[PDB]
Amino acid sequence: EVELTQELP
Amino acid sequence: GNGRFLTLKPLPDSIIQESLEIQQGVNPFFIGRSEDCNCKIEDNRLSRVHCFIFKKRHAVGKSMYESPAQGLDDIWYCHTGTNVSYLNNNRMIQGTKFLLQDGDEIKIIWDKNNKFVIGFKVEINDTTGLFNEGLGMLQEQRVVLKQTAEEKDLVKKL
Repeated sequence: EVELTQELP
Repeated sequence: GNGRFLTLKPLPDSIIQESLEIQQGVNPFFIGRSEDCNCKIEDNRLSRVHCFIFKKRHAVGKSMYESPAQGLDDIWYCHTGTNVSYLNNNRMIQGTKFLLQDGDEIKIIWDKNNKFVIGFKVEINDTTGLFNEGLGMLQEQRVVLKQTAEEKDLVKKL
């Protein structure tokens, strides 16, 4: 269950 | 065409080996993880609506002596993802627009350490009265523009 954006550095 | 104008095909170079076709009939074309987007691309790195393409009527200032396109249409690529997309050689910051020239390779997500490499190939199949189709409008050679309420408004009703 995921619902987030993996914002990269 | 039966409703297709631009073709964005996630090439093998990208973790995605699929082909997306912007139905000229749909403006603007939204892309992202959430199926809500006209285009379906799910990458945990990008947002539900990483980016969307929008077609607009191309028009210059004047036509002194020389007669430009006069008033045709041009496809624009809008980005709203946090990870910022990359078009050919121009950076796409959340809230930017870019011209999509026939054969435009747009990078949706790129990670040097994560090795996460994405990119779609834009192939104009149908030309809906395109001033040309997308050659770069001369002089201005691939330049990134900023997005406004107009673009944000389209996604607002996504």
